[PDB]
Amino acid sequence: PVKVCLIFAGGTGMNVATKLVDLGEAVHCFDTCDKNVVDVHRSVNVTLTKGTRGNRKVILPLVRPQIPALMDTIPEADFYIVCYSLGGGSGSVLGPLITGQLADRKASFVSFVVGAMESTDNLGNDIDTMKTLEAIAVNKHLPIVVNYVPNTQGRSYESINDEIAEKIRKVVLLVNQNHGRLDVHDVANWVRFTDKHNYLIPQVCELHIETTRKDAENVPEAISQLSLYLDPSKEVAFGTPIYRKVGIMKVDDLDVTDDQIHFVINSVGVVEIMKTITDSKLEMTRQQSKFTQRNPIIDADDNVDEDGMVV
Amino acid sequence: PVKVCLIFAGGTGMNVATKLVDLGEAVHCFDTCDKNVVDVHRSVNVTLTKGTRGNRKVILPLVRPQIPALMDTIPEADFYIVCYSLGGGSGSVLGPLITGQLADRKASFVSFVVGAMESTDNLGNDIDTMKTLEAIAVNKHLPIVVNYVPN
Ligand SMILES: Nc1nc2c(ncn2[C@@H]2O[C@H](COP(=O)(O)OP(=O)(O)O)[C@@H](O)[C@H]2O)c(=O)[nH]1
Ligand SMILES: Nc1nc2c(ncn2[C@@H]2O[C@H](COP(=O)(O)OP(=O)(O)O)[C@@H](O)[C@H]2O)c(=O)[nH]1
Ligand SMILES: [Mg+2]
Ligand SMILES: [Mg+2]
Repeated sequence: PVKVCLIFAGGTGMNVATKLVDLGEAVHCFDTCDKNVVDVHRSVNVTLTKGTRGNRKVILPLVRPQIPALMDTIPEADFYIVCYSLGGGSGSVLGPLITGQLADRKASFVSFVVGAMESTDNLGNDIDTMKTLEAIAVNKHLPIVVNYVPNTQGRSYESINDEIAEKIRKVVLLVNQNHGRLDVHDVANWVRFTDKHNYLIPQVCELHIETTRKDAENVPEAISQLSLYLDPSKEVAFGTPIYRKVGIMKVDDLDVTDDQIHFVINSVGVVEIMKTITDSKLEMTRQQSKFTQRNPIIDADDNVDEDGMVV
Repeated sequence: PVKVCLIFAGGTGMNVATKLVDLGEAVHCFDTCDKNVVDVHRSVNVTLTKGTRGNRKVILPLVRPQIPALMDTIPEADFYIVCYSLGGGSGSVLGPLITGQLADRKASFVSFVVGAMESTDNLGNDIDTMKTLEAIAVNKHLPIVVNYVPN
């Protein structure tokens, strides 16, 4: 198995992938067409589904039978990262289907998902995709751990994509197997926390990636925590998580970007996130909903034929 | 399927087509006679209905049975553009009939339609043709999306 396999789906996933092409063979991209394929993608894996050239209900029956074929192109790995938009038609279908397959592999993985906010279609898709991940968490009895990134009004997709790529790199660093005290089994039991803590409920959880003790301590109701420290003198057993582990980073590890990084999983935060999306959409729809069309310009007097022709 | 097929109907459609002849094979023109056919049209498709050499009620029964024949000359495309005057007799009949057929293809398309303003005949035709498009939108359960340009 490789150390980590990175999986990207849909346009948003393709776009984020462009920022991670230096990871090469470890990167696997999937989409239903080539609208988002650019030259830099030659450096990574790209697979497009057949017969599929925004509506998830339409895309699902077309792509479902192809999933096994997609999975054969994804090597066995010690950890996976999955990335896509919750709000489109392709990423939000391919992403969760592949995620279900990773759960069947008994894999350790996290996802980076975008809350798209443009339209009621985006918002509806966001809701259905979050519900999808919840259903998968239940059906596979496994936490589905996601770093949720909302497209906040006024912020460029470029900016958001940059932030996501930088977080993905921290996870790639986390799982690089080069830290003192930190095992592949330690990582597995961090993210698959219900395996050994059977009294906990598998569900959609959030991943919070923080670079200070203060920010990490402020994650509410933390369930499972992993901390990396460059200066082992700064290690402090803070917070109240059920599961906690620490790794010591190496100063000659060129990928070490920060002095300490905390990866905190909780789940009592997704609620609000969803509420904000529902409330925001409601307000927007209310302004556009409150409509009142005018009366028909044609009366029962006009002679209209079967094609609606009035001659 | 081609990327886009452009369809023009009636005199106004023929006239607009002359400005788009560089698009060649993608352009398909239809009329009931040749009053608006000029040399540059050789570069595109032109089809004239049979037995039809301003009154829409008169033109409709003549052209309706020929529509299937017209549609066979229009390739399957990923998108269509339709263009005609709302206010004459030929464009405002051929245009919407072809539009109905495109709806049956489950096609994606938009139209460019002209609001003719010369006479009460033009204005009456404009009204009846807009109503036609509304009836089609309802019957085919599809938005009929038009860029409206008043003279
Ligand atoms: N953060 C971010 N959001 C995007 C990007 N592209 C599109 N979006 C938003 O995500 C939604 C889904 O787009 P996309 O991922 O391309 O859809 P898909 O290809 O069907 O999976 C769009 O409607 C936008 O609101 C991107 O590059 N970054
Ligand atoms: N914008 C524009 N309007 C036109 C043109 N030719 C005619 N019209 C107006 O549109 C009406 C219909 O003309 P036309 O399209 O030739 O009728 P049709 O051949 O029966 O479809 C005329 O009565 C004019 O008011 C044109 O080239 N451009
Ligand atoms: Mg797409
Ligand atoms: Mg004419």
